[PDB]
Amino acid sequence: ENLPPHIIRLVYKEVTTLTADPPDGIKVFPNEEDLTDLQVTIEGPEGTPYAGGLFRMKLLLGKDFPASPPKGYFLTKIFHPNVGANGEICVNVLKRDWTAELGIRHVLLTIKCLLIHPNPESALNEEAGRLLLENYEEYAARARLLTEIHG
Amino acid sequence: PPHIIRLVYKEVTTLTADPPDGIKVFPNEEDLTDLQVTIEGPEGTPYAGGLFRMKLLLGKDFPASPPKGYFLTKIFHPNVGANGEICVNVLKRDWTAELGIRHVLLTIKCLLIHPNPESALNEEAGRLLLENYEEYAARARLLTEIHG
Ligand code: NA
Ligand code: NA
Ligand code: NA
Repeated sequence: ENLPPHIIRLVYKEVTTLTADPPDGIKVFPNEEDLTDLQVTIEGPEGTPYAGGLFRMKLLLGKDFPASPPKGYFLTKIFHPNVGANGEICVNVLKRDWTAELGIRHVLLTIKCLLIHPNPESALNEEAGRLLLENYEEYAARARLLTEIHG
Repeated sequence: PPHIIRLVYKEVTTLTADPPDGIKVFPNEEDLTDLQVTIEGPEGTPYAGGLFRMKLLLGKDFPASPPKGYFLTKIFHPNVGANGEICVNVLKRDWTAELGIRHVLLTIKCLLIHPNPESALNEEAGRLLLENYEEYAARARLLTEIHG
């Protein structure tokens, strides 16, 4: 696991809370064997090109969590300015205004909100970023089509 | 406007009974076309700890178009104009007439986390976010201290 013992206890508390009282459109599926590898699903919000899809993702809690944010991957394929070719979520997404008081609930809200409002100024998917900024309806069409297949 | 009154009533009932996290609605039966709301500034943003009062103005062409939104709490945010008006182009993105007040409110809450400076109504906040993020955040946090 490689987390300080009181951090493991805080993570256990938080994930157990998120299983019992999940945020809207988010589900967490903890594995008690390893709480640092967290499977999550986020519903694509209505009013976005991801509407109707279920987006599987993984959070990896590194040894410095929560001084540092976790790493996040989309396991569901997605056409999103801030999601790289291997599914990695752009590190500035979670680093911006990150403090050690933040946890998994914050990460998950930040990622869900990123589906509504990408940040194309820092696009890892340069094609998706350019389309969003320059021809929004074409970005949306491409993201919708991939959601139809993969979500 | 009759249709507006009918539509707002059903959704407002659900939003009062089962509000989204961080969001509260305060309907006034006298006029359901003008809807007062609060949104908690999310943690992990320059708005953290603030309570943001806002209102929606539902026009006669709702839900073909999104409602107009205003922040009533003063805010330093790329997508919020001098008079508190919330950028219409942002609320229009992927808008269709099956959408309602819940989507609008989630869209605005999530805009506090991820501004869209490419369409900044507040040119200074948009430029600072892109070119001097720490100054943007400092300015927004200081205003949240006073107004939130
Ligand atoms: Na939007
Ligand atoms: Na942010
Ligand atoms: Na953005």
